[PDB]
Amino acid sequence: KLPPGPTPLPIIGNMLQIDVKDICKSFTNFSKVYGPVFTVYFGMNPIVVFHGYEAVKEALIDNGEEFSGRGNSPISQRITKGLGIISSNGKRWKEIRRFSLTTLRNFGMGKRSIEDRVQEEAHCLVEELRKTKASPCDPTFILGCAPCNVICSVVFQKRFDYKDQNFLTLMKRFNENFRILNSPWIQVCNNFPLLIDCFPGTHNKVLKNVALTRSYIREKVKEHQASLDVNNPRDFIDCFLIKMEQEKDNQKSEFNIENLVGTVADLFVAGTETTSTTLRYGLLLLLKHPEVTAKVQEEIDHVIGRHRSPCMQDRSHMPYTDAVVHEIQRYSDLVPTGVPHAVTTDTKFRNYLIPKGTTIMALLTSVLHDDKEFPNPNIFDPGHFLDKNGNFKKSDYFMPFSAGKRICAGEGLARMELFLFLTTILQNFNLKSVDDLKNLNTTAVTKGIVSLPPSYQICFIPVH
Ligand code: HEM
Ligand SMILES: Cc1c(C)c2c(c(C)c1O)CC[C@](C)(COc1ccc(C[C@H]3SC(=O)NC3=O)cc1)O2
Ligand SMILES: CCCCCCCCCCCCCCCC(=O)O
Repeated sequence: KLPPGPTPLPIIGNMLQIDVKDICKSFTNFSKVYGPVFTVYFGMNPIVVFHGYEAVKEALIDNGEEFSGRGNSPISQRITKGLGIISSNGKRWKEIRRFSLTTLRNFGMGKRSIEDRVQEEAHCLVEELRKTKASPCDPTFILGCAPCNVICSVVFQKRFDYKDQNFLTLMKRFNENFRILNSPWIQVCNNFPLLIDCFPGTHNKVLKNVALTRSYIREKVKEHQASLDVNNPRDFIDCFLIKMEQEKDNQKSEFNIENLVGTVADLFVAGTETTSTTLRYGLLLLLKHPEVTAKVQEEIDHVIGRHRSPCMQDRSHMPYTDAVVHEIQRYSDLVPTGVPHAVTTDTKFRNYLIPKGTTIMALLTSVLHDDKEFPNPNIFDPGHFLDKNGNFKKSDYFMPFSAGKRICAGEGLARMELFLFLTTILQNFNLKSVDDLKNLNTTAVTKGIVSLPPSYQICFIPVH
């Protein structure tokens, strides 16, 4: 007995009842008719949707174990093969994530903290923006390089030089597989697999890129193997290799060259375009909101000064900027529908039974936009994370990284990259818009699984 829901048409479920261009709007509308929990069918597939804090929490958190399964999909399986962390489940998942989480702690991979890799990058970033000579530009590409390089310096050792050819194709490929796989069409194709045949070129293009990336990562892992100094790991690959060596006698062990290549790939996928997007969105919101960028730069000046690059320890003494980064994430609403889950076994939810394997969808956006927890949930306002005395006010409704057992495996890095990149930038540049601010649109183009900020141009004017 699944939760209530629209009546499905025998073969295509409720597909033609939901706008694939903005399926979140469709879901919100269904909740107005069926309530917090409801079932909809994408083709033959039943998807139970959780909408609102009470429901999302009850599911993701209170029943975390049952809801910690990754929502399967033909396209994910063909590419990842159940390998790595993003698309794995059960034991293999539990083990890889557990290892990943620890080797991604600030000092979980050697003498060089992750924070220091981010700072080196935040630095190279401003020196690039510096090169645009205050002229108007589309930050998209340049902003996307930073997050990509962070991941590079987290898994491969040192960062790449922005001009490095290897770095640029390794990036244009992820950016390519991203622009393709984030199309509403993939959602359709995932439920009606036959449709993939209607896209031979695109199909080949993806697998082609997945080939080149994987084989490249594999080249790197051999490099890391030849130079492996077990006493002091340089990066994610050294740590994983070290771990392999230990489980060596075990042929059950998930830690093998297979999961390694996948997990590194997963890291690029899971941490590049997301961060990049929130970054662009963030700069855009700061551009549109001059009064906010000002207090941030005032806080930066008052705590960090003009003779020292910001660091994570400062965030503790910068409640406003903290509220700003949280509001940026709360407004960006990067993944409105959250990433699909799947219950691990027959699961009881209130007066409903959800059969093992059923696909779950916890509407993060419904949390992030709770009109009671965040009055005027649709306006960008740091006050949403600020108390009467200007102190940061954490919220339970802050779920942009999801929640429960499967919450973003890189929340820390994500938040770190956002705080260091944004501050390091505002400390060195002022944001000027090409046109009149009123003409500046900040409404997201919520097509596909990841929302994107509208396109825009910006001038980075170095400060004096
Ligand atoms: C501002 C940027 C980012 C946001 C908003 C974000 C958020 C998310 C979300 C919503 C999920 C899905 C959670 C779920 O299963 O319900 C996720 C998963 C994941 N994220 Fe991120 N992410 C970002 C950056 C990062 C970064 C920088 C890394 C890299 C270390 C990363 C690594 C992962 C991984 C590995 C998973 C899969 C975890 C699993 O399946 O157990 N993320 N993230
Ligand atoms: C590069 C990139 C991709 C391709 C991306 C997403 C992000 C955030 C990315 O940075 C979000 C999900 C989605 C838009 C669609 O769902 C998928 C998520 C991950 C994957 C992993 C595949 S894509 C790739 O180049 N290598 C992989 O292992 C496939 C599909 O894919
Ligand atoms: C194993 C990988 C399989 C990948 C299959 C991808 C199938 C969906 C391809 C969708 C392509 C959409 C192209 C048009 C995009 C647009 O113009 O908006």
